[PDB]
Amino acid sequence: EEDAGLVAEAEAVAAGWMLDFLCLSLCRAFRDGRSEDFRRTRNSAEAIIHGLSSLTACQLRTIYICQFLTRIAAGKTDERITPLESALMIWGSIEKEHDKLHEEIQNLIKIQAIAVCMENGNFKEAEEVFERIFPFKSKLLMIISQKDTFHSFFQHFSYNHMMEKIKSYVNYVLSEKSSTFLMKAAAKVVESK
Amino acid sequence: EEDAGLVAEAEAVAAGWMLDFLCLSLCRAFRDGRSEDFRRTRNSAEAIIHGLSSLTACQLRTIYICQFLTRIAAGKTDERITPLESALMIWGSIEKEHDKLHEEIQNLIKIQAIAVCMENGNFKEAEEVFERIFPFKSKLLMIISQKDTFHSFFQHFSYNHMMEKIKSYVNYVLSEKSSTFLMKAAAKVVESK
Ligand SMILES: c1ccc(-c2noc(C3CCC3)n2)nc1
Ligand SMILES: c1ccc(-c2noc(C3CCC3)n2)nc1
Ligand SMILES: c1ccc(-c2noc(C3CCC3)n2)nc1
Ligand SMILES: c1ccc(-c2noc(C3CCC3)n2)nc1
Repeated sequence: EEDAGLVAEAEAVAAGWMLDFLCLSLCRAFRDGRSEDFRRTRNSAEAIIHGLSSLTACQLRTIYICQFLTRIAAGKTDERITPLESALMIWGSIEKEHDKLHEEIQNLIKIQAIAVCMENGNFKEAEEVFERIFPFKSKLLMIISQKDTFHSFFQHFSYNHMMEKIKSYVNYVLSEKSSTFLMKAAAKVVESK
Repeated sequence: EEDAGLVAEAEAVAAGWMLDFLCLSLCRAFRDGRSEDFRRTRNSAEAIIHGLSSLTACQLRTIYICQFLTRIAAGKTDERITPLESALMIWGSIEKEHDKLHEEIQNLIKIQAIAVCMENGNFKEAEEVFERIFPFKSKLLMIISQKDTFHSFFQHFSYNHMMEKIKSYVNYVLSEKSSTFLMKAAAKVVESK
């Protein structure tokens, strides 16, 4: 007396709910700097996403936000590019508006993809990252070439500035999803206690 | 204006809900013989379980049922024993009644832990499994020693019989959990469509 098709549909609705919940949790962990909680939530979101074979436009945006935050968190930490270069590719392909905040995050990631290699002492890789991404170019390459890690350009387009701008974007995702089914029902149980 | 403690509590309530949902899904996948769906649900349950640091008596039983089904599914197919020997250790330690069905499943696993090695042509391992687990003993060892894989003893304590008895136990878990929060709410959304 069990309809396998309706059971599979109920599991797909639940996977959709779990996906929103885990995106919300990943967003808060990234915002709060809770690295281990972020790693755990990311592993759970990655597994839950395998239970989905067809995704709506909203669900695709959700998984790409998750993948983007994952590469940003791996920034310092089957692809022959660095995590920040992979975050840059996701960022430019997400179905989202290219507003002032989008360009700021984009430019901050482009410079930090070079600066994190210099911070780690791998200047040959910083030049390779620069070549994959890029008069301004000749000056930026001269700065990398001279190992001028703390140049005022790198102090303006800093890692802290990249993280703050990404965190302000995360706040918009967090507010948009804070009302999703699973977190909303969980908060009511906690508030009733 | 956000209370981090109440957010962590809401995430713990949701992890508890996801755990029951994934146990239900793992049970149905095992029952239906949907190997790939089982592997996917197991990976999701394993990740979700990391989001829990304190478990109730009910939650511990749930994760041990999941671990038990996982070893049974890996039966053919950091521990120096076979998957069926690991299932046998979980089975004898779960907080559950040792009724007639429990002994039947236990004895079927003990013989199948030997017979799956013989089926795979590894008779030295079948003897090693036998030594770790065990006049009856001398006769069972003579059967392994003579590579008598299809002896009537092994035909009575068969793999199909072990799977059928485990599946009848899974039906009791499935009925006990079929009413849990997440699957119940998901079925209502599917029924309203
Ligand atoms: C300066 C400012 C913020 C941060 C930061 N925020 O989140 C994270 C990790 C993502 C997993 C935690 N780091 N790091 C440096
Ligand atoms: C190990 C390594 C990488 C990953 C990963 N990559 O992207 C994502 C997103 C969060 C869910 C989609 N996770 N997960 C586990
Ligand atoms: C005889 C009878 C039943 C079965 C069987 N049931 O479930 C499974 C796998 C657990 C993941 C699917 N196999 N195999 C042989
Ligand atoms: C890879 C290998 C093994 C496992 C695993 N072992 O036990 C379990 C149970 C289901 C959730 C608890 N999963 N998961 C993924």
